[PDB]
Amino acid sequence: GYKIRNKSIFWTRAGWKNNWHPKNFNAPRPSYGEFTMGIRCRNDHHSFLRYVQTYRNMSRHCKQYFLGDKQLEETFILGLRSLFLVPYDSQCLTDQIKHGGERRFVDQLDRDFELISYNTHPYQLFTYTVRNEHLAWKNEQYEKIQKGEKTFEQELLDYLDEQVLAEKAKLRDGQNFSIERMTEIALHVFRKARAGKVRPAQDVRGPDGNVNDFLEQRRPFEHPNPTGVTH
Amino acid sequence: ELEELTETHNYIPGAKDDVNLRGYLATQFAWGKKVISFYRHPADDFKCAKATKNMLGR
Amino acid sequence: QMGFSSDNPYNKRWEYKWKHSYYTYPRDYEHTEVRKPQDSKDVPPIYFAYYKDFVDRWLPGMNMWWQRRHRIFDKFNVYFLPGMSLFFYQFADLALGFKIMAAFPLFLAYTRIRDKTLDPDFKETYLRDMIYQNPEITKYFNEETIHVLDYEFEYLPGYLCPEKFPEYQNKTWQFFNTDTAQAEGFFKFGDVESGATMTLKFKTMPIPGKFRYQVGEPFYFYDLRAEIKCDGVYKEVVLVDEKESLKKIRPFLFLI
Amino acid sequence: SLHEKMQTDYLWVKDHSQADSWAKARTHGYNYIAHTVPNKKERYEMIWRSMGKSTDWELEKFRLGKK
Amino acid sequence: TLQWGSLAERPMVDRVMSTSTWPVPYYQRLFKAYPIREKKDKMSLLLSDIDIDDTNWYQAKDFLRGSFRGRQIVDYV
Amino acid sequence: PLLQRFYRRAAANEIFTMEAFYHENIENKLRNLMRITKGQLEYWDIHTSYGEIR
Amino acid sequence: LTQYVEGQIVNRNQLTLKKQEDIEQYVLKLVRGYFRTTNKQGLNINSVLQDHGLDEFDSIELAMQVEEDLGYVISAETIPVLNKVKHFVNYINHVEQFKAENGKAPIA
Amino acid sequence: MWYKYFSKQSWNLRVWRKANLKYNQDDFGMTQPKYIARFGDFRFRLVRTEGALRGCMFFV
Amino acid sequence: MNPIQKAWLKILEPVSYVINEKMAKRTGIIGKLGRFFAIGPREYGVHPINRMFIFMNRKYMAFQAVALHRYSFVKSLTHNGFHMLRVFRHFAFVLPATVLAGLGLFVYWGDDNKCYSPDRFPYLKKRAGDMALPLNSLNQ
Amino acid sequence: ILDYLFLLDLNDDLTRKAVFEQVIIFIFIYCTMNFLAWSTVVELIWPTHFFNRRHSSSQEFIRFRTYTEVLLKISAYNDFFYVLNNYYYNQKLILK
Amino acid sequence: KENTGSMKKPMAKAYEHPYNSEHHPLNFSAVKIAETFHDFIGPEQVSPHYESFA
Amino acid sequence: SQFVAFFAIVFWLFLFLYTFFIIEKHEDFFSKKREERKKKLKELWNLKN
Amino acid sequence: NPNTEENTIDSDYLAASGTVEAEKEITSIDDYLGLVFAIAYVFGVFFYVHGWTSMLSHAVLLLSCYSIIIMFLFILGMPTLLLYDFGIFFLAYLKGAGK
Amino acid sequence: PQLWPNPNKLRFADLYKYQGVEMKKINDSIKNYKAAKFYIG
Ligand SMILES: CCCCCCCCCCCCCCCCCC(=O)OC[C@H](COP(=O)([O-])OCC(O)COP(=O)([O-])OC[C@@H](COC(=O)CCCCCCCCCCCCCCCCC)OC(=O)CCCCCCCCCCCCCCCCC)OC(=O)CCCCCCCCCCCCCCCCC
Ligand SMILES: CCCCCCCCCCCCCCCCCC(=O)OC[C@H](COP(=O)([O-])OCC(O)COP(=O)([O-])OC[C@@H](COC(=O)CCCCCCCCCCCCCCCCC)OC(=O)CCCCCCCCCCCCCCCCC)OC(=O)CCCCCCCCCCCCCCCCC
Ligand SMILES: CCCCCCCCCCCCCCCCCC(=O)OC[C@H](COP(=O)([O-])OCC(O)COP(=O)([O-])OC[C@@H](COC(=O)CCCCCCCCCCCCCCCCC)OC(=O)CCCCCCCCCCCCCCCCC)OC(=O)CCCCCCCCCCCCCCCCC
Ligand SMILES: CCCCCCCCCCCCCCCCCC(=O)OC[C@H](COP(=O)([O-])OCC(O)COP(=O)([O-])OC[C@@H](COC(=O)CCCCCCCCCCCCCCCCC)OC(=O)CCCCCCCCCCCCCCCCC)OC(=O)CCCCCCCCCCCCCCCCC
Ligand SMILES: CCCCCCCCCCCCCCCCCC(=O)OC[C@H](COP(=O)([O-])OCC[N+](C)(C)C)OC(=O)CCCCCCCCCCCCCCCCC
Ligand SMILES: CCCCCCCCCCCCCCCCCC(=O)OC[C@H](COP(=O)([O-])OCC[N+](C)(C)C)OC(=O)CCCCCCCCCCCCCCCCC
Ligand SMILES: COC1=C(OC)C(=O)C(C/C=C(\C)CC/C=C(\C)CC/C=C(\C)CC/C=C(\C)CC/C=C(\C)CC/C=C(/C)CC/C=C(\C)CCC=C(C)C)=C(C)C1=O
Ligand SMILES: Nc1ncnc2c1ncn2[C@@H]1O[C@H](COP(=O)(O)OP(=O)(O)OP(=O)(O)O)[C@@H](O)[C@H]1O
Ligand SMILES: [Mg+2]
Repeated sequence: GYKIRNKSIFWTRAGWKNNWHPKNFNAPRPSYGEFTMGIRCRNDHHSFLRYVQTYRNMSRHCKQYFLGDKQLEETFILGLRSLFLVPYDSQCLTDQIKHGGERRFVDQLDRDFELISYNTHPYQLFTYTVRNEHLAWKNEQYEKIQKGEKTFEQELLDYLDEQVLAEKAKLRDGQNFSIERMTEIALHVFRKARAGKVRPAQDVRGPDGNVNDFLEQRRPFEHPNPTGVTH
Repeated sequence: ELEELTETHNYIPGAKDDVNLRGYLATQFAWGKKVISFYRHPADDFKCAKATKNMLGR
Repeated sequence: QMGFSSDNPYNKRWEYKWKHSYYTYPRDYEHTEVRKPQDSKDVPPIYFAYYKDFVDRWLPGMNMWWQRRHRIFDKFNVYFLPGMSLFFYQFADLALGFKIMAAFPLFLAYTRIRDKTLDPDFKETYLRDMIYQNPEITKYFNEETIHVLDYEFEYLPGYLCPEKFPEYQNKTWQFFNTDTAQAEGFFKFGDVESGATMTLKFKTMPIPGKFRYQVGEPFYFYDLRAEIKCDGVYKEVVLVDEKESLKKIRPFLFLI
Repeated sequence: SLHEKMQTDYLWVKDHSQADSWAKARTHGYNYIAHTVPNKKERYEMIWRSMGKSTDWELEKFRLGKK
Repeated sequence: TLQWGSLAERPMVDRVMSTSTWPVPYYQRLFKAYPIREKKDKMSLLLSDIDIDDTNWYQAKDFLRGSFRGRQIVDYV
Repeated sequence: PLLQRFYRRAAANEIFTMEAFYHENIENKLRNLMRITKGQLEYWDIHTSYGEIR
Repeated sequence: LTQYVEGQIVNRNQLTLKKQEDIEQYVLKLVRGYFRTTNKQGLNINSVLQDHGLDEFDSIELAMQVEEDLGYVISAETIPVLNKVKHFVNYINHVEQFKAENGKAPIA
Repeated sequence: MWYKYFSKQSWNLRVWRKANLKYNQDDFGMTQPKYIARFGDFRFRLVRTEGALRGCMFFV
Repeated sequence: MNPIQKAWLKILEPVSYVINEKMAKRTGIIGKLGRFFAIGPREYGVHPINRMFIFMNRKYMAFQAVALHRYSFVKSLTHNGFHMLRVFRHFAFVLPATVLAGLGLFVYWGDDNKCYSPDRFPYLKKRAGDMALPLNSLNQ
Repeated sequence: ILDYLFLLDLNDDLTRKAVFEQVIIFIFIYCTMNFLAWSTVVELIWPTHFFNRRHSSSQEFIRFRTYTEVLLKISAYNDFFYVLNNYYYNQKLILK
Repeated sequence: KENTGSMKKPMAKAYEHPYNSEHHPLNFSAVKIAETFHDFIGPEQVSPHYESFA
Repeated sequence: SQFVAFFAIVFWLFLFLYTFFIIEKHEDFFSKKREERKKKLKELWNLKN
Repeated sequence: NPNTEENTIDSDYLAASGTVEAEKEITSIDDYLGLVFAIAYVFGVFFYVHGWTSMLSHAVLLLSCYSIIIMFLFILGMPTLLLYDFGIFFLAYLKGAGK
Repeated sequence: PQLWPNPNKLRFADLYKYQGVEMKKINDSIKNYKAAKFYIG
């Protein structure tokens, strides 16, 4: 499609794609004991254990509001690890960061836990909303199954199993029913099904170039005055 | 994620993005071409200071 | 004993060392188990951030001064500096120079109280490097498998026996100090691989080094003993013996 | 190969003898820009393409050079 | 071109119609109308080019455990 | 010239194009991930025929 | 002393092992219960957790679960050394022996 | 295993009370002169450092 | 739709019956007039002033959260929490104080709300019919 | 009752300083100015975030899943996604 | 055997935050400000005419 | 000219003379984790991601 | 659309160009960013940035007259707090060892 | 689906009990007005 044409896009004064130690005039320089009288520094060697305790708190303090949902605790754990594995797998050389990446990430995670302790972190609220929307749909299926009724998801699974038999019952010259064929059969069913639903307009433009919004009503004028409520 | 950057006051654009491509496009012709360091917070200050036998910490 | 301690249950020996980046303090202390939404209090009360900074930063800081108040009750802090502050306070209205000479001995008293009430912090990295050099300890202990069960380290009160340490029988040094600046403690260690345990008892004192007026090491282990205990073997290691260490170096006797 | 073959070829990239004496546009179009025409965005693309040919698409030379 | 006409007729030159209908409405739509902030049944488009990870086998078990043959596969693996 | 403001237009005009070509750029990234996925599914097509081969 | 379990409140129970054989059976049940653990039957006393799909962060979740079941208060300085099944067993003994002699729990 | 990840290159200094104990005060500064008398010796003996002395005499 | 619109409906319930059922369809002009003054859901009934407040309330509040969420000047004095060198720590409580002062933006708007206006010259002009007076009128 | 409450007076402030009535004008302007400056800084991080999360990926590197992408995949999948997974499973893993 | 499959009763609901709503979101972003801004300026005033008003 | 000289001296130079950053580090556990983490992902890289 | 509206383009890239200079390591950008806004109405008078404040008071340069004082006081305190950060050794940080 | 309200083909009683997105916002605002009774009081 389109690729960045500038070959020097990732160049910095410090090197190629360097976002760990940008070049600045006041660069780090060494210190010599025999000549150093006093010093004021905030660096220390406590980040490793603070990285550990921070993980335990963020996990244990967020589980307070999961109500024993084991599947959510396990899903949240996978998401929590993705937040702590950022420095271990990033392109950025987190080991060469300016003034210590270890202290930087730890202090950054602490600001997240502060919000987690109050149950105000956006990832928490995002989790509650996403889960409630999920359980409502699983309960809708349960109520339909207890009534002996068939779910919309099973009607497709059953409608797709038969469509495969019809295709392989005529596919006798060959006998390699690829995953590609299996896929485009389902998509042909999904498009037909989705179009059947009364969904809000998602694409800007319909079959014509014109937009599918309620505002795309141009001339000619054929609508009369609006009518009132009926008694 | 945008709320997370705001509530943690990580309002330096592209600090938590491993490849701040938007940051390279804006600095293509900048003086002192540089991008923000990874996970840089606008409040952290790692400045130090020392006193030596010479003046100005030298 | 750790002076700076809050109601937080975890990481007691690191509470004063760890510098958190929090804007305010967490709503609840670190949980020891998963709790219920009703176990905590949503939307904490008004003026809660100011309350936490008092019970988590101010109060444990004053408990430290009160725990180690026996180290600041010297004639220099109690009589000299206050008396020097009052002599010039009677003339504070005559000029600004008296206000300064009346407040300086008070800022000086705070500095000595501040430094003397802090928990005694030795260079633990020098210690672990010392024990991991001994083959009798590395036979059962390794940094990747060692864990701390208990830690105690506190100053020794009052002047010591005036035969082992005749240095502290100095009326000039006593005028500035009421304690010795020495510390004694132990370390309960365990190894998750060998299952071994040992009690690393040690005594420390400040010593002079390589210079005339400045101290060399405020916490020098002149006695370092380890009573190692394993499945069925009991060993006693002596890394530093006091009978042989006190013949070569003597304490420093801090002034001011 | 054929791509690099013609790039290196002097004949394919060679100014005519009188090219030096000709009137030369010494701008890429960034000095006076059309801001309100419907092809506005198309104009910027031609400026970007002209700046790139001058530097072999290594725009660091433009950043370092004189404007 | 840079000479498109008068200022009053400027909003006229933007429309490009896909049909031969006359007269043609001049207004060229800028955005899509979004009156109601509806939660889209559509799945998020961020899930686009993410390499294989732990979420793939965790979700496979959840779907396999929905079948009798799948419960055997998971427990044995 | 003081081209600072122009540099901000050139980058925005370039991003305008990258957004217009989002579908193509992403579809090409998946064409390689699908290649990797299709390659791993070849091991299952071989095992399903072992019972018939035997 | 109560916790939610699938939306229902349940009273939590604390365990007292005080026996080497019961400790090995507990840790194995603990590790096998973790959803990230592989080769649950190939797990033994001398099994490295890295060989079963566990990292440093998974050793924390395991310790966090030990505090739930046994009532321990484990410090962050002790967690990063728990990298084997044998390590969880010896740590549990060191805690029980420490409380039997010193009359108090280890420093947290 | 925090000592495993501790870098010994921080041992270049021995910081205590905002002062490096590995400072050759015998060769540089107000403390280098060894011809100092009873008063000057007792003065440095109290403070141990010229930096703290100069700072206090600044306000005095 | 809002409660005030529903209140109008219960009061105009019989009026709606006369316009929409009888007049809106009788014939001729009485129809055009009844279909023009029909009663129902308001076409373009949104209130931009309400929306203007909702937008400006949200935008100004996002600014309050930034200005009020600052690191403490008091905690940075000890050099023991998160701040060793902060040469502009004395600017920490300027924006918070500036936002809290914004609560008096409307309480103290104009000169009359900052003092006792009858002791000021502009009050005399208002009582004289918004008429220009010599500057020394408060003395004579 | 104390005299400290006299500071609440503005009827007779012209007898002491007459300065409050003018300084708060600046404070209202200073707040307004910062509201426009800070709101622009903190709000305008979204274009960069919206772009990078959608165009910064490359095929020569691994794109790692975030927290949100984990929850959305496991706890926010739609019906067609559930059908397609089981449709593939039943056909190939069960029915071959 | 597969036809015999049944379903387990899932949880009734997750945690409901008592201080977060769709119209009064607890946390801040330019997304909600944009939603309120467009409610204020209203929808794009599309002209249905063949010629511009001026 | 005086505008630049003001900020280049009051802030940029003033702080370059009286403040600095240390080159010595106290903790280097990211370097060794990235190596071990890269061996855990050795197979996925073999697939060229 | 942040890629077609030049108003958000100018403000977005301008702010990004200002915050990226935190790598110059002056001090916390979260602290001194507010002073930059005040200093802008001191030297921005040359560019008429104070125009929108002409009806807000009887003095068009009111905000500029206060900002120059603000700019002076807080810059006067920057060295004072820096010495407070050095401690009692602050004289050694300046001159070094005595003679 | 087809029972969805239409502003033209609407009954009087139905409009009185519509309770659309506009009211849903107001009910959220009212939830805050009530919860602020002690703070304001
Ligand atoms: C007149 C107006 C008065 C108004 C009074 C107002 C009220 C005042 C009250 C308040 C007083 C201020 C408070 C001070 C204390 C505050 C704390 C403090 O600051 O620290 C102390 C502070 C420490 O001093 P320092 O500089 O840090 O020490 C230097 C080294 O560190 C030291 O190094 P060191 O210790 O290793 O050894 C030092 C010395 C070794 O010293 C020793 O070892 C000697 C020790 C002897 C001890 C004696 C013991 C006595 C015991 C008591 C007696 C026995 C008991 C018997 C009892 C009997 C009972 C009846 O070695 C040397 O060789 C030194 C260099 C040689 C001397 C240089 C002198 C230069 C003077 C130039 C002027 C010359 C004038 C000559 C003509 C004068 C004729 C009038 O003391 C001072 O600052 C002293 C004042 C300095 C001011 C100088 C500016 C004035 C210049 C001189 C005057 C010039 C003349 C001007 C007019 C002339 C008109 C004719
Ligand atoms: C009796 C009733 C029953 C009571 C019993 C119940 C008791 C329960 C109490 C419950 C809670 C009480 C709350 C307080 C306890 C807090 C404890 C705690 O741990 O909190 C830590 C807490 C933790 O920090 P955070 O939670 O992260 O954030 C806290 C704040 O949000 C923001 O934190 P921040 O640190 O960022 O805020 C800094 C701000 C804090 O705001 C203030 O405190 C205002 C400070 C104004 C005084 C500054 C003194 C300067 C030194 C002058 C030395 C002479 C003094 C002479 C005084 C004579 C007075 C006439 O101060 C500044 O702005 C620093 C810059 C100062 C201006 C720069 C220039 C300074 C030099 C100017 C010299 C001019 C001289 C010219 C001529 C000289 C010629 C000699 O920090 C606090 O300090 C909390 C303070 C909360 C506000 C309290 C005040 C509320 C307003 C009440 C109305 C005014 C009445 C008091 C007026 C006092 C005199 C003006
Ligand atoms: C006692 C009896 C008194 C009351 C009697 C009652 C009746 C009173 C009259 C009320 C009239 C209401 C209905 C007409 C209103 C709109 C008229 C109009 O031309 O707008 C159509 C025009 C586009 O309509 P279109 O043909 O469908 O094209 C659509 C395209 O999207 C457009 O974009 P495009 O780029 O694609 O196409 C080109 C675009 C070209 O136009 C534009 O794109 C922008 C035009 C410049 C906008 C003005 C910028 C001014 C900056 C603010 C400074 C003044 C603020 C006012 C308050 C200051 C303090 C007093 O539009 C055009 O096609 C040609 C433009 C025609 C002239 C435009 C300028 C008209 C004056 C607007 C400002 C009036 C205030 C200043 C006048 C002096 C005040 C004493 O829209 C605008 O011009 C919007 C600007 C705001 C218009 C409303 C402003 C208030 C009413 C203005 C009445 C104008 C006559 C009086 C002033 C003229 C003095 C020289
Ligand atoms: C209109 C006025 C305009 C002027 C405006 C100026 C405003 C300035 C505002 C700046 C902020 C000031 C606030 C100070 C906060 C202090 C807080 C505190 O106490 O913490 C302690 C803190 C020290 O802690 P550290 O350094 O972090 O660590 C200490 C070490 O651990 C310690 O290590 P070590 O244990 O080895 O050291 C030993 C010992 C050594 O100490 C000694 O040197 C010993 C001295 C001799 C003592 C006497 C010995 C007597 C011996 C008697 C022997 C008897 C023998 C008997 C024998 C017995 C016979 C039986 O050192 C100490 O412990 C003492 C250090 C603390 C001294 C604090 C002095 C403060 C004096 C301030 C007085 C005036 C305050 C007025 C405030 C007014 C506010 C409204 O003090 C400081 O940091 C001082 C920094 C202040 C620098 C400010 C510089 C600002 C510029 C000022 C002049 C600018 C002129 C240019 C003007 C241009 C226009 C703008
Ligand atoms: C518009 C309304 C609001 C306006 C608000 C103000 C917005 C300001 C926009 C950002 C301005 C940023 C200026 C940074 C200049 C840095 C240039 C550089 O990197 O040097 C590279 C230069 C040049 O390298 P170069 O590679 O980047 O550029 C090369 C230039 N050519 C092409 C010509 C060769 O080299 C250096 O490193 C020299 C560094 C000198 C730095 C002197 C500037 C110091 C001023 C900044 C400190 C100000 C702090 C103020 C805090 C106040 C608090 C109260
Ligand atoms: C005679 C009239 C009295 C004049 C008024 C004097 C007011 C004195 C009290 C207010 C000022 C207190 C000092 C504030 C500045 C220090 C901030 C701070 O708290 O830091 C704590 C710090 C905490 O250390 P930190 O803040 O550096 O952080 C520690 C490390 N981290 C961050 C990792 C946790 O500790 C101390 O500073 C030591 C204790 C300070 C002592 C302060 C004085 C208290 C006085 C108590 C009086 C008791 C008797 C009278 C009252 C009886 C009550 C009924
Ligand atoms: C607290 O923190 C802060 C915020 O929160 C985050 C902010 O949003 C903000 C920003 C503030 C805003 C965006 C609001 C700005 C408002 C401004 C500028 C003024 C608004 C003016 C109007 C809307 C016009 C009003 C006109 C009038 C009142 C004149 C006519 C009188 C009318 C309409 C009311 C009649 C008068 C009465 C006394 C009767 C009252 C009637 C009632 C109470 C009936 C109510 C009926 C129902 C059904 C509720 C700030 C400054 C802040 O500090
Ligand atoms: N080599 C150094 N270089 C620069 N700053 C240092 C250095 N060493 C210490 N500092 C600063 O002085 C502080 C105190 O150092 P200190 O050795 O007492 O810490 P520590 O945690 O007790 O070490 P240990 O675990 O070995 O006992 C440190 O927190 C640091 O800010
Ligand atoms: Mg120590």
